[PDB]
Amino acid sequence: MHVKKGDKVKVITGKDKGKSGKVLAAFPKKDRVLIEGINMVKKHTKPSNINPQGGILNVEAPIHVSNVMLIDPKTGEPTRVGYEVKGDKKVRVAKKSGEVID
RNA sequence: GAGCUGUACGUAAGCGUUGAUCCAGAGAUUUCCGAAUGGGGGAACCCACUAUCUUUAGUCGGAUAGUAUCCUUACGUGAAUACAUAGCGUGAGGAAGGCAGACCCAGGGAACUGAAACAUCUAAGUACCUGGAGGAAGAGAAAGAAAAAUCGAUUUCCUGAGUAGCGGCGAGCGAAACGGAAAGAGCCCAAACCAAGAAGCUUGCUUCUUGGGGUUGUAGGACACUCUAUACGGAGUUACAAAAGAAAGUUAUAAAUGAAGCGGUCUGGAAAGGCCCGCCAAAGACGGUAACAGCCCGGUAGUUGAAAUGGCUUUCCCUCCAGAGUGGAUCCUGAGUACGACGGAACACGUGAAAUUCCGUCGGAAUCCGGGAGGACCAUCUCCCAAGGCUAAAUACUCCCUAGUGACCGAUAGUGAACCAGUACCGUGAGGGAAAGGUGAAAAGCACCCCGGAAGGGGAGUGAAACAGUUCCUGAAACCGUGUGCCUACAAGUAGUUAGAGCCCGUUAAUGGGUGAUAGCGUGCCUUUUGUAGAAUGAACCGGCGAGUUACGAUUUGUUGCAAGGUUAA
RNA sequence: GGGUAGCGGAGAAAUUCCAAUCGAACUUGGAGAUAGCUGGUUCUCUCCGAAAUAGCUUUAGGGCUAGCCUCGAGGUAAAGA
RNA sequence: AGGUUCGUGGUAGGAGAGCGUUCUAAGGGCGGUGAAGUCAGACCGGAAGGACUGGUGGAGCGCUUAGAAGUGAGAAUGCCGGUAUGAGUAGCGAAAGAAGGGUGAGAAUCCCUUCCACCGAAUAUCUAAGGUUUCCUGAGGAAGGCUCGUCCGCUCAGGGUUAGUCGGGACCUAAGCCGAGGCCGAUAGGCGUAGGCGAUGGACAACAGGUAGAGAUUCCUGUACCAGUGCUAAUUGUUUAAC
RNA sequence: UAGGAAGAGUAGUACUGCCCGUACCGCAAACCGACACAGGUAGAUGAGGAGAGAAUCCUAAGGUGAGCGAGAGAACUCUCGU
RNA sequence: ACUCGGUGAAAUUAUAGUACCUGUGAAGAUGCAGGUUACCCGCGACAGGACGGAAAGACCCCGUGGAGCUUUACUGCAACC
Ligand SMILES: [Mg+2]
Ligand SMILES: [Mg+2]
Ligand SMILES: [Mg+2]
Ligand SMILES: [Mg+2]
Ligand SMILES: [Mg+2]
Ligand SMILES: [Mg+2]
Ligand SMILES: [Mg+2]
Ligand SMILES: [Mg+2]
Ligand SMILES: [Mg+2]
Ligand SMILES: [Mg+2]
Ligand SMILES: [Mg+2]
Ligand SMILES: [Mg+2]
Ligand SMILES: [Mg+2]
Ligand SMILES: [Mg+2]
Ligand SMILES: [Mg+2]
Ligand SMILES: [Mg+2]
Ligand SMILES: [Mg+2]
Ligand SMILES: [Mg+2]
Ligand SMILES: [Mg+2]
Ligand SMILES: [Mg+2]
Ligand SMILES: [Mg+2]
Ligand SMILES: [Mg+2]
Ligand SMILES: [Mg+2]
Ligand SMILES: [Mg+2]
Ligand SMILES: [Mg+2]
Ligand SMILES: [Mg+2]
Ligand SMILES: [Mg+2]
Ligand SMILES: [Mg+2]
Ligand SMILES: [Mg+2]
Ligand SMILES: [Mg+2]
Ligand SMILES: [Mg+2]
Ligand SMILES: [Mg+2]
Ligand SMILES: [Mg+2]
Ligand SMILES: [Mg+2]
Ligand SMILES: [Mg+2]
Ligand SMILES: [Mg+2]
Ligand SMILES: [Mg+2]
Ligand SMILES: [Mg+2]
Ligand SMILES: [Mg+2]
Ligand SMILES: [Mg+2]
Ligand SMILES: [Mg+2]
Ligand SMILES: [Mg+2]
Ligand SMILES: [Mg+2]
Ligand SMILES: [Mg+2]
Ligand SMILES: [Mg+2]
Ligand SMILES: [Mg+2]
Ligand SMILES: [Mg+2]
Ligand SMILES: [Mg+2]
Ligand SMILES: [Mg+2]
Ligand SMILES: [Mg+2]
Ligand SMILES: [Mg+2]
Ligand SMILES: [Mg+2]
Ligand SMILES: [Mg+2]
Ligand SMILES: [Mg+2]
Ligand SMILES: [Mg+2]
Ligand SMILES: [Mg+2]
Ligand SMILES: [Mg+2]
Ligand SMILES: [Mg+2]
Ligand SMILES: [Mg+2]
Ligand SMILES: [Mg+2]
Ligand SMILES: [Mg+2]
Ligand SMILES: [Mg+2]
Ligand SMILES: [Mg+2]
Ligand SMILES: [Mg+2]
Ligand SMILES: [Mg+2]
Ligand SMILES: [Mg+2]
Ligand SMILES: [Mg+2]
Ligand SMILES: [Mg+2]
Ligand SMILES: [Mg+2]
Ligand SMILES: [Mg+2]
Ligand SMILES: [Mg+2]
Ligand SMILES: [Mg+2]
Ligand SMILES: [Mg+2]
Ligand SMILES: [Mg+2]
Ligand SMILES: [Mg+2]
Ligand SMILES: [Mg+2]
Ligand SMILES: [Mg+2]
Ligand SMILES: [Mg+2]
Ligand SMILES: [Mg+2]
Ligand SMILES: [Mg+2]
Ligand SMILES: [Mg+2]
Ligand SMILES: [Mg+2]
Ligand SMILES: [Mg+2]
Ligand SMILES: [Mg+2]
Ligand SMILES: [Mg+2]
Ligand SMILES: [Mg+2]
Ligand SMILES: [Mg+2]
Ligand SMILES: [Mg+2]
Ligand SMILES: [Mg+2]
Ligand SMILES: [Mg+2]
Repeated sequence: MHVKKGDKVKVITGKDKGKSGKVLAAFPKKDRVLIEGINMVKKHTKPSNINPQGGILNVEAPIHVSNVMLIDPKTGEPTRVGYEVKGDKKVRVAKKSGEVID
């Protein structure tokens, strides 16, 4: 996908529009991403070996990758991304600031 | 280029930037059955022999290779029977089986039906069975079509034309040439003769093989002489002879890059929608994203990319090559053949005045001073040269792969099959053959409390919605219930309609709505009938599905264009 | 455990049996056989409106021509009642 | 456009004008401030039909002018699905049960005890065929069981079948079947010799006990037999030739 | 007997002996009959009294009480007795 | 069979508030006419009617329907001479 695990994310649409977060996991097969502090759900969980006490656990849920834009590490605004092969590696390039995100 | 160990959750254990999972090309491995092939067999099983090796103290056990049948061929052995043949053995090559329910060539070959009966005829050389194929097959370079003049190998399409004809002259069947197009390409033998060899001895001869020569109708060739030519030139694996090897280019099979809004605000669970502003465009295809996106994502136009393998096209290499003329002694030019009789079949043509082609059986020519055809046949003329073979393209079809399209279907439709479908199920078997799609944007799939053994509920919670709670979008009718306003236990009812009190309501507001004591009138619907309430037929009820269409011809009416003209087909 | 298969087989003979099927088995195909016969054929209104007869017919509950209906167009030395 | 006159029952049937459904094209629109569909109303048109308002629903659909049709159902002993009536009706598939304890949420129906009854050339015990896990143990009670069920040939999870001698093959053949060469025949194939398959028959070596969840001539304990092999110890034979 | 043949038997010891079936039902609720169906299904064994007997009646070993019940005791129908 | 507890079908069915007599009518009426009877809802019984249910009458006729059989019907074919 265009967004990797460990990246910084600005949420572009949805109920959490305007918020920012970090990628905790990526699901390219189904095209979803898990982002910290974003799209919290409440699960009614019975007591089990995992989660010994159970209850109403408040955790995170995936959102679609199209509702996401990368944050420039310096300019700090959502940018579309380009790809430039610099040296022996192809790196991602911010298309507003014209600089290398990686 | 960052996650991964499928559907498929989960647990467990692990692996990946020292670059995994994944995608494409090329390799290796590939149990048993099945043509099944060492022998057998009731499918996926059973039992071996011969060589070489291995284990054990030795039987017992293990590994590898070979071992079917027929055809062709080489060698060897070898009977009645003397030579020899048959037979037997070994080796080397080849075949066998399947299918794409299509297309085409051949062998065999119906009936129902139509003729308003039926036998000739039709259906129909169709269905079907069997055998051969090929990517196409078949046909194909005139013993042709023709007719005051010519054409010049096949095939397919348009016309000719529902014409000429055939026909219990009934029902019906039904051409071809000329003319216009698509596509186009021509060639090898046999025989006269030459050279060599071999067998018989046909005993100095014929007859067998090999090589050269040569293939045609104005007749051509052999044969005689002239001219040139042995690679100067020409041709080629699609016929014309056949097998290889290189290089360049292109294409197919993975991919890379790729412009422009997080614009403000309203509603909302969520904006891609409304209103107000911008921008890109060789890119406003398509799909996704919480509602309808050129500017969010995958992408799109444009421009690039191939280690490996395949295809195609050029060039090289390689390979193979006599062709003109003038003569007319002698020689050659496809024999049990062409034809004829008899019996059949194919020709549009049913025996007919029946040409032309093929099959079975009998008879049976000429050979250049020769032979065939021109729809009986003769004469004249004209055209042609059989009884040997090969040949691309234009034509037919689609099990497949790639890219797309539709005034095609939308879950009783469209394939039988949108779902683990030729499945479940039925049948001894061949065979027949279903039903069955939809939670939500996201499992956030209801912690906890209460009644109950559970199932199932009532709260609480999630969500925009739970009257979306794991047959879950919507949720009609039949059918089953609970509650209630008006009527009903002296009445004879196709159940309504017209008149009409009383009681109860209050509308799309108008000479309004529900129910109805009592009074008049009144024998369902359909089909089929001279005539049906009919004791004639059909329907338990509700829902879905369910019957004059299309192609090509004819005729008539309307409309439009042109008009003694109108109009093109392929 | 085996053999005989439908233009066939078996029959101490009854048209008897050949997988609950037999004056000619079952299955698939020709095949949507053919049916001058019975049943069915789906929205509305406006104008007109029959026949159940003659002739021939392997004809008689079928057909064909005429007679009777409907739509359109014509011509008069007006022909109809 | 307006008059005048004459008309306006209708089956088979002829002629005309229209309504509604799906799709296409152009124009012009509606719609999360709620589309289609569905429900209910006392509205409009000459008919087929068409609006308006409210509930449910939760994403698409009208209008105009043309065009094209899988074009409109009440009947076919029509096809498929759903649901009634008969009706709490017929039936519940040959037979002897009773009580006391137990288990359990729950007992005529499950377990135990006692008494009674039935079969007994069988309704007892083996074993071929056929079936194919139905067998044992632990859990279970939605559906199946013509009632009930705590039970089960039912559901779930784990188990369970031991052979030199038993039955079959590695042994034999009958009927019948296949069949190298061969004979016959439009094709396909039919018949048949050598050879080979094929038991329902012939030949062939093991008995008695024990085994408390499920196997027994198979496992175990005692005592055997059949066929072979090596190793020891004696005997004997060698090409007028042991065997 | 034709043939093959220098090894052979004897006694004792110890070792070797493959593949397939094997559960369970089997006059039956497990097989053939669409069913937990009054039908059908080869063979071996099959006790006592009385008896010719495998007839008949009552019993042994062994196996069963049959997958809807209780209570009333009308017509009528069925199977029985006088 | 009947009453009680458990379980629980089917053929059939245009909608039904479903009397009798004499008549009428497609000529034999629960439903039409004129009269005569008759409070509402069931349970156990019996079969006169609903031309009761079941099976598109096997008899009879018709169709230019079919099939099996016969012969000195017609036309053929095998086989044999
Ligand atoms: Mg392997
Ligand atoms: Mg085989
Ligand atoms: Mg074999
Ligand atoms: Mg085996
Ligand atoms: Mg060995
Ligand atoms: Mg030889
Ligand atoms: Mg000799
Ligand atoms: Mg082949
Ligand atoms: Mg082929
Ligand atoms: Mg014929
Ligand atoms: Mg013909
Ligand atoms: Mg013909
Ligand atoms: Mg074939
Ligand atoms: Mg090929
Ligand atoms: Mg071609
Ligand atoms: Mg060819
Ligand atoms: Mg030519
Ligand atoms: Mg020629
Ligand atoms: Mg020429
Ligand atoms: Mg063409
Ligand atoms: Mg030559
Ligand atoms: Mg010459
Ligand atoms: Mg914004
Ligand atoms: Mg909001
Ligand atoms: Mg917007
Ligand atoms: Mg585009
Ligand atoms: Mg789009
Ligand atoms: Mg944008
Ligand atoms: Mg000659
Ligand atoms: Mg002639
Ligand atoms: Mg002739
Ligand atoms: Mg001619
Ligand atoms: Mg000629
Ligand atoms: Mg050829
Ligand atoms: Mg639906
Ligand atoms: Mg869903
Ligand atoms: Mg969804
Ligand atoms: Mg409780
Ligand atoms: Mg609960
Ligand atoms: Mg709802
Ligand atoms: Mg809903
Ligand atoms: Mg409802
Ligand atoms: Mg309803
Ligand atoms: Mg009431
Ligand atoms: Mg009175
Ligand atoms: Mg009133
Ligand atoms: Mg009153
Ligand atoms: Mg009649
Ligand atoms: Mg109905
Ligand atoms: Mg027959
Ligand atoms: Mg008899
Ligand atoms: Mg009979
Ligand atoms: Mg009209
Ligand atoms: Mg409508
Ligand atoms: Mg529009
Ligand atoms: Mg509606
Ligand atoms: Mg409605
Ligand atoms: Mg309504
Ligand atoms: Mg709603
Ligand atoms: Mg049209
Ligand atoms: Mg249509
Ligand atoms: Mg339709
Ligand atoms: Mg109707
Ligand atoms: Mg029908
Ligand atoms: Mg029906
Ligand atoms: Mg249904
Ligand atoms: Mg039905
Ligand atoms: Mg019912
Ligand atoms: Mg008791
Ligand atoms: Mg089972
Ligand atoms: Mg049950
Ligand atoms: Mg019951
Ligand atoms: Mg219990
Ligand atoms: Mg069990
Ligand atoms: Mg044995
Ligand atoms: Mg053997
Ligand atoms: Mg023995
Ligand atoms: Mg020994
Ligand atoms: Mg073995
Ligand atoms: Mg074994
Ligand atoms: Mg037993
Ligand atoms: Mg006696
Ligand atoms: Mg007795
Ligand atoms: Mg006893
Ligand atoms: Mg009761
Ligand atoms: Mg009862
Ligand atoms: Mg009366
Ligand atoms: Mg009553
Ligand atoms: Mg007639
Ligand atoms: Mg008959």
